[PDB]
Amino acid sequence: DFEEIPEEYLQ
Amino acid sequence: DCGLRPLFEKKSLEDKTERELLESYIIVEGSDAEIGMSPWQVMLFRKSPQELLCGASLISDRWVLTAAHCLLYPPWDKNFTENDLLVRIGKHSRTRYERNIEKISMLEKIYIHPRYNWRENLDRDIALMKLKKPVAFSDYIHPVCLPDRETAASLLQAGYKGRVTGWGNLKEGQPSVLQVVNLPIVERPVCKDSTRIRITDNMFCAGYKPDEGKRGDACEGDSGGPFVMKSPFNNRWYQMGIVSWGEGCDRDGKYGFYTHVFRLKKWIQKVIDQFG
Ligand SMILES: Cc1ncn(CC(=O)NC(C)(C)C)c1CNC(=O)Cn1c(C)ccc(NS(=O)(=O)Cc2ccccc2)c1=O
Repeated sequence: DFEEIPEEYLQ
Repeated sequence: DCGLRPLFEKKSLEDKTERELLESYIIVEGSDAEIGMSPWQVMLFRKSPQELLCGASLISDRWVLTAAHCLLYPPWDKNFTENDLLVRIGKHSRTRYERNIEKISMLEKIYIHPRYNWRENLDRDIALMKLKKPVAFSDYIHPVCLPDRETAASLLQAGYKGRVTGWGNLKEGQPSVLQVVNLPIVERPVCKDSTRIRITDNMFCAGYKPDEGKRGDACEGDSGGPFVMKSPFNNRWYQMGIVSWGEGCDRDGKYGFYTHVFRLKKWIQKVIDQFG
């Protein structure tokens, strides 16, 4: 149920 | 500046239950945290899938302390490396992306105590994480103090209460927001007599006796988080323990076990000064 987070951090 | 909370000590406002702690100085069954109550609380977040791994704590702008079992535990094929996780600081909500409030960091290096005993009783369950770049502190992000021999000596006494926080299970449903619970430190004999596990001096246990009435404990999800105490001498919060392990959660006759931070401080120091 976790909200999506800025893709910038995922990279 | 450690241990002085922007929204509390710095404004001279006491939180709703810190007095209970002070009065003893002679997460299951906890309550919702207040905003800014634990500005050192960190969330370890796995990228894929996106999930809560463990709790952790900010000890400076570049370092985070957690339980080594959060990253490495061969019995469950767990061996997370740098590029597998993210550190989320400044949070109140478990699942929401708190835009403009929280900060997300990537890790440069993970350091696990060379003598962490995963093969037996989780002895020396501690690990340090070096963030790629310093986070800036704010009202919701501030580091906790690590104890000195004197503070440890005077506060870590049976009967004295500490505080545990985390977004872990509420029963052995996960909470909407950060949970908190205040627990008394238990006599080593009593800790020893409650389990078949070999208890070392690098650990301490906490919780209420079955006859004491009150209850509460940490649980899955909570591992890696801090057990803190407020010094009646300088009014700062110090992290005395790291949520480690337990047999179930809130079971009567059982107690939670924590990594003894002071006992391992020389390793912490060694790693920090040798690696910035
Ligand atoms: C912080 C916290 N408070 C209570 N718990 C336990 C917990 O959440 N149990 C479930 C998930 C069943 C509710 C926790 C989590 N901590 C962990 O998992 C860590 N953990 C691990 C890695 C292994 C075994 C453990 N509990 S146990 O094998 O008995 C006894 C034990 C202890 C140490 C080594 C081997 C076996 C345990 O607690």
